[PDB]
Amino acid sequence: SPYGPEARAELSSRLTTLRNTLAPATNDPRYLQACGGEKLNRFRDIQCRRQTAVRADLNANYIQVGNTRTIACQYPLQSQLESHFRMLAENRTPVLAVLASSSEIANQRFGMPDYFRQSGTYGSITVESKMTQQVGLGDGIMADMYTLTIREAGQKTISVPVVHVGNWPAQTAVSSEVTKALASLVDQTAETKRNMYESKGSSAVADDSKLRPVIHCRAGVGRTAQLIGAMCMNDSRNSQLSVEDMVSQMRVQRNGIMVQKDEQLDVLIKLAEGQGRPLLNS
Ligand SMILES: */C=C\S(=O)(=O)Oc1ccccc1
Repeated sequence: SPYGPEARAELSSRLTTLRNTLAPATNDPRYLQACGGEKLNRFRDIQCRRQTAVRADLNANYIQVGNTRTIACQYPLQSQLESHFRMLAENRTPVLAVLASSSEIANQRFGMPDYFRQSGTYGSITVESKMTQQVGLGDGIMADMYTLTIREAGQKTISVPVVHVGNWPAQTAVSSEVTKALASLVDQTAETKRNMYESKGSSAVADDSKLRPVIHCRAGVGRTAQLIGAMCMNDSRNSQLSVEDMVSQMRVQRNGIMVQKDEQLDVLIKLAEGQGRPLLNS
């Protein structure tokens, strides 16, 4: 059985060993380190792959599942904000998927600045949050969208489409139905903006590491990984890409925690099933 419990068990199995072998060790060469002082990882057990690191001072990586390339990162710390904004800008960010909950954000204890819903200045950078549309995704899950405008002297103004999912509690998985609706919208959005830079004759088209959708929850590995996997199978070029690959790739590109929970794997496993996509690798 392709999706038989034995099958699923072998997957989780391989995936477990991988999560284990990828666990960051003190001063792990495979991961980006905190520069003499300032905390770099929101969670000091959920680190960033140095190989793929986007910025020397951000827990964020360049991930490529098959032909699908994006950027997964943690929720920026107060300090990271400026460099965060800098990245999204340079990346010519086509879409910014934020899967962390409004509950998590409002929670000052959590150190998650409402960096994208409100307008503010973070140094030489001034941000304008423009709330655009709201779209239900099912099960009562909502997609709140804003247009982030990053302005900076000498730098090019760059508005970034933002897709926020408020009611997606952390450490959980949403209806494969929902999970699916979202991927589409996230892709939809990224498509519209991307096409705009293409039309404007932009140059971030030639550069591969650019025009990358950015996704992140809090630690950028659970809810985030789910979306990515979702967005992956949603790319009509990843034919034959296994679930095994999706998870084993994201984890080598960011950290072994990718696809944190099980109910998260399950969804991907379910989305993959309906597509007749292989779970394990032969
Ligand atoms: C992006 C990860 S998450 O979905 O926010 O889940 C968490 C993982 C570790 C610690 C807190 C939250």
